[PDB]
Amino acid sequence: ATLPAGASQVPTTPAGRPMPYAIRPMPEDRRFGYAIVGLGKYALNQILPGFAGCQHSRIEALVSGNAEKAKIVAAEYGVDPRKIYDYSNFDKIAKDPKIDAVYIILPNSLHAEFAIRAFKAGKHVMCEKPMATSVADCQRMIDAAKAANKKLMIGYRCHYDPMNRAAVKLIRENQLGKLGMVTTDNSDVMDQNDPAQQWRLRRELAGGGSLMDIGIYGLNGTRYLLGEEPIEVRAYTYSDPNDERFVEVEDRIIWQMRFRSGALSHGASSYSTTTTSRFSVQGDKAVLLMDPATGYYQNLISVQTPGHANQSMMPQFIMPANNQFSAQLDHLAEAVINNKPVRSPGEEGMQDVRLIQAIYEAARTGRPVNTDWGYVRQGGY
Amino acid sequence: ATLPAGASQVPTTPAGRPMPYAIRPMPEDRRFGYAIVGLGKYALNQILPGFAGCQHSRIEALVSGNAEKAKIVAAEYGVDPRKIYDYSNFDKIAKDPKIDAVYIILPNSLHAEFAIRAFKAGKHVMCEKPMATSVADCQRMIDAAKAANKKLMIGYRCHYDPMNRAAVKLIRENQLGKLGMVTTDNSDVMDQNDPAQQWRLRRELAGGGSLMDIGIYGLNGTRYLLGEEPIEVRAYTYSDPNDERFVEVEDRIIWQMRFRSGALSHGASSYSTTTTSRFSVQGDKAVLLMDPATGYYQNLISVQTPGHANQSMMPQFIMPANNQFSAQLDHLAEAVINNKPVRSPGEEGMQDVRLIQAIYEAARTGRPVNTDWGYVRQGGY
Amino acid sequence: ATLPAGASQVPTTPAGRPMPYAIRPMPEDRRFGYAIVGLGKYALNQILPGFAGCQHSRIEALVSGNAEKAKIVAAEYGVDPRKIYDYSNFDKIAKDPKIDAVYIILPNSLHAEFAIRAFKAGKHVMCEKPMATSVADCQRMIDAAKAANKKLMIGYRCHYDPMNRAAVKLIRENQLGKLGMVTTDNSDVMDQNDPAQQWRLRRELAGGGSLMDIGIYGLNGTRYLLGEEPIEVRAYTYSDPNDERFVEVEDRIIWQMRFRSGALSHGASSYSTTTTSRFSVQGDKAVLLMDPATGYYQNLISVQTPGHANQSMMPQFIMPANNQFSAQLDHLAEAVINNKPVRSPGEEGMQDVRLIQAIYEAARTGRPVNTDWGYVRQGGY
Amino acid sequence: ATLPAGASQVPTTPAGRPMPYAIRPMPEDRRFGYAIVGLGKYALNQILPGFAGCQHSRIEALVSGNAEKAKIVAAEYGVDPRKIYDYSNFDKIAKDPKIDAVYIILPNSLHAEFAIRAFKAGKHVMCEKPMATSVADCQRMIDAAKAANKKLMIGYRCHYDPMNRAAVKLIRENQLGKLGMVTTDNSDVMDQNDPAQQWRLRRELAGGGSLMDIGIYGLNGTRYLLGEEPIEVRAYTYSDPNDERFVEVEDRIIWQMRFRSGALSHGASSYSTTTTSRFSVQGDKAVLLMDPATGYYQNLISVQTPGHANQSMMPQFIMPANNQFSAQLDHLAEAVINNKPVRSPGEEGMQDVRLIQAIYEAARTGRPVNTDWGYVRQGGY
Ligand SMILES: NC(=O)C1=CN([C@@H]2O[C@H](COP(=O)(O)OP(=O)(O)OC[C@H]3O[C@@H](n4cnc5c(N)ncnc54)[C@H](OP(=O)(O)O)[C@@H]3O)[C@@H](O)[C@H]2O)C=CC1
Ligand SMILES: NC(=O)C1=CN([C@@H]2O[C@H](COP(=O)(O)OP(=O)(O)OC[C@H]3O[C@@H](n4cnc5c(N)ncnc54)[C@H](OP(=O)(O)O)[C@@H]3O)[C@@H](O)[C@H]2O)C=CC1
Ligand SMILES: NC(=O)C1=CN([C@@H]2O[C@H](COP(=O)(O)OP(=O)(O)OC[C@H]3O[C@@H](n4cnc5c(N)ncnc54)[C@H](OP(=O)(O)O)[C@@H]3O)[C@@H](O)[C@H]2O)C=CC1
Ligand SMILES: NC(=O)C1=CN([C@@H]2O[C@H](COP(=O)(O)OP(=O)(O)OC[C@H]3O[C@@H](n4cnc5c(N)ncnc54)[C@H](OP(=O)(O)O)[C@@H]3O)[C@@H](O)[C@H]2O)C=CC1
Repeated sequence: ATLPAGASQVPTTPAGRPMPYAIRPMPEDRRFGYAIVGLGKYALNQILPGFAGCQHSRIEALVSGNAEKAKIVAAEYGVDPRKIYDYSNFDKIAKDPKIDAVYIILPNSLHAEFAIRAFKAGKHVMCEKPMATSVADCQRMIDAAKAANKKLMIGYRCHYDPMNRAAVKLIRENQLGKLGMVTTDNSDVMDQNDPAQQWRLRRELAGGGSLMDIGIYGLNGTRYLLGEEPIEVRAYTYSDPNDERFVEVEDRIIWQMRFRSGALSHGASSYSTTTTSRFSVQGDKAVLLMDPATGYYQNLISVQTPGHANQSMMPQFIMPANNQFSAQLDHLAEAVINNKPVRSPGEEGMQDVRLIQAIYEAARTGRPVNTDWGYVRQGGY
Repeated sequence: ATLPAGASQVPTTPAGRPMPYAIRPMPEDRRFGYAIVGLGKYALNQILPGFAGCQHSRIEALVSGNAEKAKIVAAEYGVDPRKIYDYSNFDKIAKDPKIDAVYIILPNSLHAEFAIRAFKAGKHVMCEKPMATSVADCQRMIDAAKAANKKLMIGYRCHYDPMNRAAVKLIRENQLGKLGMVTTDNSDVMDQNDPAQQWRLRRELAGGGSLMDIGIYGLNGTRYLLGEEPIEVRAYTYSDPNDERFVEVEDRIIWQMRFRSGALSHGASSYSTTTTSRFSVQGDKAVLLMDPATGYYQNLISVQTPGHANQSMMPQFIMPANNQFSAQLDHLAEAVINNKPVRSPGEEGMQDVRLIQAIYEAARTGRPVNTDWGYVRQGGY
Repeated sequence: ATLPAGASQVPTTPAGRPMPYAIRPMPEDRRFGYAIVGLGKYALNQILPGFAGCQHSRIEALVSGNAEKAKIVAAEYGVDPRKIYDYSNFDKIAKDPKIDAVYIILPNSLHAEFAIRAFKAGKHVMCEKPMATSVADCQRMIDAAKAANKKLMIGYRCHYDPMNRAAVKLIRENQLGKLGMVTTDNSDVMDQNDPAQQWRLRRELAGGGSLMDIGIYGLNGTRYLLGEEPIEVRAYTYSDPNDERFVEVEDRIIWQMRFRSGALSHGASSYSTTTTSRFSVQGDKAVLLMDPATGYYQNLISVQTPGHANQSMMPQFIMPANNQFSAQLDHLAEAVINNKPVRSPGEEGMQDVRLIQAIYEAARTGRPVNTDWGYVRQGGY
Repeated sequence: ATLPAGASQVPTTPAGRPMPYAIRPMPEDRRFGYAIVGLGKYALNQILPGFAGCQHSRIEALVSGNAEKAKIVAAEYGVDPRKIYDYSNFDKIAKDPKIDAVYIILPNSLHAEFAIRAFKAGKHVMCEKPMATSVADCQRMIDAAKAANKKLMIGYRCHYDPMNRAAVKLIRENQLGKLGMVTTDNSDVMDQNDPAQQWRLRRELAGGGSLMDIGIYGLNGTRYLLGEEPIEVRAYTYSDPNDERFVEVEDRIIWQMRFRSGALSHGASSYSTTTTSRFSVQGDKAVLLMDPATGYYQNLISVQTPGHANQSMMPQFIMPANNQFSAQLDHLAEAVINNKPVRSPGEEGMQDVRLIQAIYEAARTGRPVNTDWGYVRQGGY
C-alpha cells in the first residue's frame, strides 16, 4: 500500500501549482459594458453588486439625476467620473462605443421613454419589470428595438434563477403528472416612508398596485411553471378606503385563470401583509411547493407525495450555477455575442402587461375577460 | 452526595408501585354509548378505531344495510350481535337506554332524515360533514334536535385537533399581527373504482363536488383561523367536459371571500390533483403555514418571518392532547354529561352549507353573492 | 360523457354497501392472549394503549403488586377481575390456557426471574429491554425458553417501526454508498421525583445508567443500520460528583466502535440533557439523518446530498404500516401461530447486554475491549 | 382619505432621488490592501471572489509560483501586472507601502514560513487554518508579530459567519439551559485526483489527516459554542490499510472531550464519507442543531424541544450581515484602523494546534491527555 503518484510528487518546498478545480462560477472576461440608468433601491442593493459575480459584464457608465450620489457610487464601483450621465444628456451615450447596452431601473412609467430613447442611441436595452405602464408603450419599445436592430430584454431574474429553473425542469420531466391547480402569493408590507415605495403609490408612475409590482411574479411564474398561456381570466381587488396608502393603487387583488390544457390557477398579491413568496403546482402524481419561491436569496423547493417531501436548494460548499442577477446580466451580453434571441424578450414582458390589464378589467367589471389572443412564448419558458 | 429518598426507598424485590406519570391521555370510563350508522370508509378506517383512545365513549350498536359486514365488524369491536340494526328497524334504538347517541356516517343526502329519526328516537346526534345537502334540511335537523331536547353535533374533527387549536391560539395572541390574506387548498385524486367515491359523483347523493367534500375544510378553516364570517363570496368552477367522473359534480372550483375586518381569502378544492391540505394566514407581523393543515395525522405548522421558520408538531414521546377523532367523540359525551353546548353545533354545520350554496351560486352566475346574514359563532372559534 | 357503472348503480335510498378500501390496518382477531406484568409508566402509557391497534393480540390478564391500581386498570381495559395476579401467585397462570404469553415490563433486575417463571408456567415471553442486568441471566432466560419450547422476544419496538425499517431498506439498497461513519445520541433529563425513574437510579435494579436505559437505542440502531456487529469498543463516562441522581449509575457516557467492514461509530447517552434521539449514517454517496430517530411517534428521516434533502415520514391521511407498539405485539403472536422465529429473539437482547458490559468495561479501564465473539443475526437486521 | 405627502410630491417626470434604503451591506471605502499568497482552490473559489463584497478591503497584489496563471488572475481581478510577486522575491513586498497585509493560503507546512517572513517585511498577517504544523511554529509566528508589532489573524471564517454567530448568541442567552453534550461531524470524500487534495495526503505538508483539515471545525466549534476550553481529551483513529489515500494521514478519527463546566463532547472527521457539517449542542432546556453548520453557504440552525423546531437562516430578500468571507477580510482591516485586537488571533489558532496534537497523542497512546493548560480566549469566543 503506497501513496498515489500525485501526492508523492508534491514538493515539500514552495512551488507553483496548476489551475485549481472550479466548484463555483469563475470570472472569465469583461467584454460587455452596461449603462445603468436609475440609482434606486434595486440598482444599488441587488444589481450593481451583481456585476462582481458576472463572467461577461461590467459597469461602464451610470445615469443619475442626483449628481452628488452618482459621484459617490462611481467611486465605490470605480466607474469613470467623466462617464456620469444625467437624464438631459442621456442621449449622448450614442457617442460612446464602449457602452454596449443600458439597464433601465426607473419607475414603471419612465420605462418606455428611456427604452426607445436608448434604442435611438444605438444601444441594447435591458428594462426592468414591469415592462411598461401601457400595452401600447410596450409595442413602441419593441418597434424601437426592431428599427435599431437591437436587443430588448426585460428584467425577469426568475428566468435565470437556479431553483426556479430546477422547478421548470422537474415539471417538464413530468414528476408532478398532469398539471391542474397552481396557487401563488406574493406580499410585502408597504412603507410610505421608504422613498422607493412613494412612486409605487402613484398610479400614473406605477401603473398599478401590488399586481404590477409583485403579483407579476405569480402571474409570470404560473405561466412558465405550467408552460402555457391563460385563455380566460377573472379577478377582484379590495383596499381599505381609510388607508392613505391605497388611494390610487390597489393593496391586494386576487385573480383566477384557466389555461388551454384545462389547468386552473388562483393567486394574489398584497401590500398590507408580511413577506410572502410562495408558489404551489398540483399535478395528479405530486405537488411542488416553492417557498421561498422567488427570493433574492435562499430559495427552497419541495416535491410532495404522501409520506415524502423531497427538498432542493443551493448546496453548502459548491455553486453549480450563477446567481439570478449575474446570470441575468451576462445572459443579454452573451445573447449579443452569439447572435442569439434572449429568453426574456420585450414580447414576453408585453404579454404580462396585457394579462395584467385584462386582470384589472376583470376586477373592474366583475366578468370573465378572454385572453385567448394567440401569444406564443418564443424559445420556450 | 447520597441518593434521594425516592430512589433509596425502592424495594429490590417484586413490589407494588404507584400510578405512573401520565404522558398521554389515559382511559377513564365508557359511560357514553354510540350507535354508528353506516359501516363505510371513514367509519371503519377512522371512527371505530378512534374509540380506543376515548376517555368517556364506547360503541354500543351498529346500523348497517349489509348484515354480513356488520356481523364481522361487530365481532371485531366486541359489539353484541343483538345490537345490529337495519336501516328499516333503525327507529327501535329508542327502546335501548344504553344507546345515548348515534353517529351518522352515511352519504350526505341521507344525513338529515337519519338525524331526524334519531331525535325522534330520543337520542343525541353526531353527524358527519357536510351537514346536509340543502339549507332547509340543516334547519330541519336543528328543529328536530330542539324538539327532542337532545344535542346536535357535526363531525368537524379539526375543531379538536391539537395543531389546529394551536394555530388558532397563536393567531388570537396576535403573533401574525393584523390578518389580511388567507390561502387554502384541499385536493385528492378522485378514483371512481373506490366504492366510497361512487356516491360522491352523484349530485343527488353528494349534494355537490369537491367543495362539499373537501373544499369545506378550507372554507371552515378560513373562518376559525380568521375568527370571523365572510360578508361576500365570489367563485368560478371548471371540470374537463370529457371526464366521466365529473358529469354531475364539480372537480375544481375556486372561491375568494371578503370579511368584515377587511381580510380577504382565496381558496380551491380539487378532485383532479393529489393530496393537498395547505392553509396560509398572512398578517402584517408574520405568516402562518399549515401543511399538512388538516391531515388525519402528522399536521405541521410554521410561523414565518424573514430569516425564521418556527415549526410546531406533535412531540415524539409525549402526547399532550388526545387525537382529533377520540377528542371529537368524547366532546359530545362531555357536553351532555356536564350539560354544556358543543363547539360544533348544527348551526355551525348549517353556516358552512349556506356559504357553500352561496359559492355555487356565485360560480353559476359569475356574480358576487352577499353573505352578510348575521351568523354568530356561539362559544367562539 | 356519462357516469361510470359504479356511480350510476348506487341506490339513492338507504342501502347496504361493500367493505370499504382499507387505508390503515384493520382489526382481524384477538386469538393471542397476553398477561401484562408490571402496571407502570411504559405499560399504561404505551403498551396497554397499543393493544387496540393489534390485529391478533389481546390483554387477557394483569400481574401487579398494587391491587388497587390493577383493579382500576382492569376495569379500564375490560379485563376480568378474576384475572389479576400477585407477584407471589404469578406461577398459577399455568392453569389458564387462555394465557398464551406474558409481557414483562418490570425493572431490569427482575426481567430474568419472571421470564423464567413464565416459561416454567408454559407461556411464551415478551420481555422489555434491556433484556437483563447480567450476561449470565440473559443466557438463563434463553435456556428456560428452549427448555419449555416457548418463544422468547425482547421489546425492541424500533424493529417494527415503519420509519426505522424504511431507513434500513434504503441503506441495503445502497442509497448511501459504502458506510463509513455512524453517529448516535439519546438523551432525556432525569427527574428523581418521577416514580418510574426511582429504580433507574439504583444500580442493583437498573443494572446501569443512561447506556442501559436509552443509549441502547443508539447501540442497537447502529447495529441494524450498518447490518453488522462491532469487533471492538472504546468508551468513557462522566457524571457530576455532587449530583444526587448519579451516585450509583452513570449520567453521560460516550462509546465508539469499529466494525469488520471498516465502518466506525461514535455515540452517547445522557440523563442530563433534554430529549434527543438522532442517528446519522454517513456513506460515500449520501448521508442519512434520523431525527426523531426512535420516537414513540413522529419519526422523520432524510437522505442528504449537496443541494438536496429527501425527507420521509408517516403520511397524513393513510397509514401503510401499523404503529411500532401494535406491530411488536402482533409479531410475537404471528410467530407462534405460523411457527416461525421472531425478529427480536433472546439472543439479540443478549448481544446488546454483552456489548454494554464491554462498553462499561472499556470506560472503567480506559482500554479498548475486543467484542469479536461471533454473534450472528438470525433472519437479518 | 388622501395620499401621503411623500407619494404626492414625487414628480411624474425624470428627476433625481435621495440615497435608497440599505437592505444589504453597501460598499464604503477600499483603504486596506491585501497581498494574497497562494492561488489555490480556496483562494480562487472563495477568497478573491470574497473581496467584491468587502467594505474595507481590496486586492493590491497576489503572490504565485505559477506565473502564467498569476497573469490570468491579475487580469480578472484587475491587479497591477507589475505587482505579481513570486516565492523568491516575496520579501520585496516590504517596499510597497500600499500593501498593508498578506493572506497566506498555502499548504499547512508552509504557513509558518511566509508568516514570519511577511512579518519581517513589515506587513500584517492573515494566515489560513490550520495555523501551522507544529505548536512551536505557531509560537514563532506569534513572536514575529510581536517583534514587528503587527497583527496576526487566522482564517476562522466561522468566527464571522452570521448563523454561527446567532448560535453563540442564543446559547449565551441561555436558550438551551445548562450545556452537557456536544456532537460534531465534518466529512468530505477525498479525491486524490484533485491537485488541492494531493498535499493533504502528505504528512509533512499537511501535518495530519481529516482532523487538521476539517475536524478542526468541530473542535473549534465545540469550543466557541460551549464558551470554554477542554481540560481532558481522548481519541481513536482508523483508516483502511489498503486505501492508498491514507498511507501517511488519517482518514477518520473520533475524539471525546471534557470541560471544566462538566460538559462533554464527542465528534469526528472523515475523508471517506460524503459532505457532512453538523453540530449538536445539548442543554437541559433545549437542543441546538446546526446543519449545515459551517458551510460556505446555506447554513441552517434549529432549536428543538418536544413539539417544536425553531429554525433560523439568512433571509430571502434582505442581508442583515455580510458573508463570512468579506466579514473576515474587513475584520482584520478594521482591527488595524481602530487599533483593536482581532477576534481570531494567532494565540487562538495555536490553541487548536495544541489540542489537535494532544488528540493525536491520545489516539496514539490510547490514554487520556490532560489539556488543562490555562489557555484563555482573549476577547471571548
Ligand atoms: N426584478 C426585481 O427583483 C426588482 C425590480 N425592481 C424594478 O426596478 C425599477 C426601479 O424601482 P426601485 O429601484 O425599487 O425604486 P426607487 O424608487 O428606489 O428608484 C427609482 C430610480 O429611478 C430614478 N428616477 C427617475 N425619475 C424618477 C422619478 N420620477 N421618481 C422616482 N425615481 C426616479 C432614480 O434615480 P437617481 O436618483 O439616481 O436620479 C431612482 O433611483 C422598477 O421598475 C421596479 O419594478 C425593483 C426591485 C426589484
Ligand atoms: N371528517 C372526515 O374526515 C371525513 C368525513 N366523511 C363523511 O362521512 C360520510 C360517509 O362517507 P364515507 O365513509 O367516506 O363513504 P362510504 O361510501 O365509504 O360509506 C357510506 C356508508 O353509509 C351507508 N349507506 C347507506 N346507504 C347508502 C347509499 N345509498 N350509498 C352509499 N352508502 C350508503 C353504507 O354503510 P352500510 O354498508 O353498513 O349500510 C356505507 O358504507 C360522508 O358524509 C363524508 O363526507 C368521509 C371521510 C372523512
Ligand atoms: N421500549 C421502550 O420504549 C421502553 C421500555 N421500558 C422498559 O420497561 C421496563 C419498565 O420500566 P417503566 O415502565 O418505565 O418503569 P416503572 O417504574 O414505571 O414501572 C415498573 C413496574 O414494574 C413493577 N415492579 C415490581 N417490582 C418493582 C420494584 N421493585 N420497583 C419498581 N417497580 C416494580 C411495578 O408494577 P405494579 O405496581 O403493578 O406492581 C411498576 O409499575 C424497564 O425494563 C424499561 O427499560 C420503559 C420505557 C420505554
Ligand atoms: N477556511 C476554509 O474554509 C478553507 C481553508 N483552506 C486552507 O487554505 C490553504 C490552501 O489550501 P487549498 O487552497 O485548498 O489548496 P491548494 O492545493 O489548491 O493550493 C495551495 C496553494 O499554495 C501554493 N503552494 C505553495 N507551495 C505549494 C506546494 N508545495 N504544494 C501545493 N501548493 C503550494 C500554490 O499557489 P500557486 O500555484 O499559485 O503557486 C497553491 O495554489 C490550506 O492551509 C487550507 O487548510 C482551504 C479551503 C477552505
